[PDB]
Amino acid sequence: GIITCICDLNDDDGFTIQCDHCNRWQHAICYGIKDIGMAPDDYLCNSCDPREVDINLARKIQQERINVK
Amino acid sequence: ARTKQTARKST
Ligand code: NA
Ligand SMILES: [Zn+2]
Ligand SMILES: [Zn+2]
Repeated sequence: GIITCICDLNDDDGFTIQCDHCNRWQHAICYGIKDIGMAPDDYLCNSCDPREVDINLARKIQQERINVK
Repeated sequence: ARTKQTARKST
């Protein structure tokens, strides 16, 4: 149950997805996965498989969640 | 993939 995500704000945001390889968890929204339906059969985090992904946007979304708690 | 999702509701 470790969250390791591209936002570097690794607390539970309520919707996480588990990397198939390293078994660490990411925030689905940081990876553009808005709901369960957007999650593919196979899934690897950005550490296990570098991808094009908007890291600044991920940080912005998560930092905003934290800032308005 | 394997997912965890928490739903918060109020009735
Ligand atoms: Na990836
Ligand atoms: Zn994240
Ligand atoms: Zn991984």
